Amino acid sequence: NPNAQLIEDPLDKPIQYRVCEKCGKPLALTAIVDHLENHCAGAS
Ligand SMILES: [Zn+2]
Repeated sequence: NPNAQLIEDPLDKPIQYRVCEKCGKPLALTAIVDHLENHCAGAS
């Protein structure tokens, strides 16, 4: 029986990244939304 055994749910999702043109930080597709929302124009 799996008492301490964990059958890990496969996360076969490579998350893509791009740097934010104005901030310069690498944004993953998972974080693009919250970053884009909270980011400031002129963030340096
Ligand atoms: Zn940004």
